[PDB]
Parts: sequence; C-alpha cells; structure tokens
Amino acid sequence: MMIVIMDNGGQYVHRIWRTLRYLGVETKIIPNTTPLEEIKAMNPKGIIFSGGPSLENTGNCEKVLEHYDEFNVPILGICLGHQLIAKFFGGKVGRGEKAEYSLVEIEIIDENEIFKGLPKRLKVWESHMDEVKELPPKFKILARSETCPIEAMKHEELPIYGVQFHPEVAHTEKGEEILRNFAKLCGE
Ligand SMILES: [Cl-]
Repeated sequence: MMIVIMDNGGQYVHRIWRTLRYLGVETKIIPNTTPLEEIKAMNPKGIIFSGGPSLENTGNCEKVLEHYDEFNVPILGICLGHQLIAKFFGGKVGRGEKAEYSLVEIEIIDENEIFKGLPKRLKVWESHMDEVKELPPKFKILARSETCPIEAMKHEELPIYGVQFHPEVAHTEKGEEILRNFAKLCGE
C-alpha cells in the first residue's frame, strides 16, 4: 500500500522510508505541513508521524487526527509522533530523565499488532528527552521499560499506535519487523 510518512524534521526519517522500501512497500515522505487535501489525494493506506526535535514542529499531524474519519487508516507515531498522539488524545507528555540515546530493554506486555511474532523483550534505540507520562484515555500500554511505563501504546478501538523508540534504526532489535507488522495492517 501507499504509506505516507509525515516528516517532523527528525534525523532518522529517511531510515523509515528505506526500511519500508526494502520491504517492498510503496511509501513517500512529505512535509508535516502538507495540506490535508494533498495528503488525501495520495490515497494513503497508512500514515507515520515521524520523529522530530520539537512538539512546536508537528505541522498537520494533529490536523490529521482531528480529521481522522477522512483518513481512517492505521497510524504509527515514532517518538515525537507517539508523544503528539498522546497529547492529542488526552494523555500527558513531559521531560524524561535521560535525553541521550542508548539501547534500552523493553518488555512487550501486549503483543498485539506491531509486536506480533516477536520476542517478549527487545533492546531498542531511544531517548527519553520527552516521554508519555500519563496514558491517554481509550489507550492501552503495549510495552514498558525499567523506568518508562509507556514505551509503546495503542488506541483500543482505532488502529493508532505509538512507540517511544525508533524501529527504523538498525540498533533496535526487530525494528524492521515492527515496521513490517505495521505495513501488514495497512494491506498488501
Ligand atoms: Cl527521527
């Protein structure tokens, strides 16, 4: 399917695209400020809200959520994208303890999907410069780490997913497979 990646300015955005391309998925990176009508014309079968340095630069990602019925496809937020989803849906985001990137062990408490067929525990590449501190209503925790309770989440009714870490970075164990599982929700 056509998976649209909304670029929030993050350093790893091109790795999202290259991973999907390796998997044979049709995908395009677009500016986060792309007008909604132009996004709709791309006929997205899925949308990814990429990482980026700041919640002050999320463009039309919240607008897509506001207009979710016009898209009605799976959405994955990565880091900033996970955080902006959490804020939109009524959770809380705040500064975390460790801003520097590192490999962190997570436990998947609900395989669901993005973690389908994968080990229960994974080492993932991530920062906690910011973090989802309080789960939005109508969401479920999918994964946690020793000190971060909400490493991944999903809406309980809609196919809207968030991960704090970067599956597009190869240091992340099974990162490619997480993105493949998401792509499979979108079709093919
Ligand atoms: Cl990024």
